[PDB]
Amino acid sequence: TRFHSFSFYELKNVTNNFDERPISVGGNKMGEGGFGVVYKGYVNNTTVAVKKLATTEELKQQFDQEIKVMAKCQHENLVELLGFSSDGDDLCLVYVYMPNGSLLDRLSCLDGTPPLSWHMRCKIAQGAANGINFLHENHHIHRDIKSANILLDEAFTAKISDFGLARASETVMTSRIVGTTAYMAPEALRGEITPKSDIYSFGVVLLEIITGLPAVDEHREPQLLLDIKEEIEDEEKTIEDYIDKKMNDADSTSVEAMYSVASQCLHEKKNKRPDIKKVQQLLQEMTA
Ligand SMILES: Cn1cc(NC(=O)c2cnn3ccc(N4CCNCC4)nc23)c(C(N)=O)n1
Repeated sequence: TRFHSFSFYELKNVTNNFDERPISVGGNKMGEGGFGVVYKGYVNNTTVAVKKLATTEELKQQFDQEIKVMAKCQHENLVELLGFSSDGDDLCLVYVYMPNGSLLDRLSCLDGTPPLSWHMRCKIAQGAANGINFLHENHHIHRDIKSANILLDEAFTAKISDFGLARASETVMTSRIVGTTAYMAPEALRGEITPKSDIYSFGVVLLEIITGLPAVDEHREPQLLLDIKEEIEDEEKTIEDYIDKKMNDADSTSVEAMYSVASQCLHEKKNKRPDIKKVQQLLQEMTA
């Protein structure tokens, strides 16, 4: 699969010269981080997301890795790359716009958006697991599974994004440790590169979905969301004490069933964790 070659100046024009202001005030910046900034634009009679990236040589390796992975990977639970740009000063990746933004923003109700229902959340959890399943089936390790890298389309379908740090398989080691600390598996923090780390990170995402709490909060106890698994196991608290209060359709059974999947995902011994196909099965059984 191949993609259109966009002109830098077409992208610069449709994104109002890559404006840093939010959409409400009258700007174009949508999200920042992800080794680049995502801006809003309207090209070829449609709304698009333009990622401007942004060591300069390692940044283009992340640009080339994302196109390589997208040429090879087309799925309904992955973001859709429409084209790219190299001719300008900066590097750009053009995607199909995901109107509902990131799961992180939707879980925090950024800008006053209504809280996601449990029904919506089960659908997102299932969809996200289908996207990771597709990557693992095609021998790709994401390396940065987190709620800020799961996007939501017009119908709240989960779309996995950011494949710049992706790795093939088709256990490796590296001196360049990359990812988001609060989501990373112990071995991933040590340099190991394995698809088992993606499962651990997906367990943190399932806890964010259940609780609505961010993976890391400086002004909180525990500051790291993954530590609640121990509070529940060493029966001081229970999962009901952590369920997101911003839901009226969350029954205890299905929540506990999602938590069970998260608990299994968050096993510290990488070999004890389930593979993605099992995570996928258990999430399907939860609804059904
Ligand atoms: C409403 N709306 C649409 C958005 N962003 C998008 O529609 C979007 C489309 N493809 N894609 C690929 C990656 C990406 N980001 C990677 C880094 N983490 C943030 C997401 N965002 C997008 C956003 C956003 N916050 O990026 N908000």
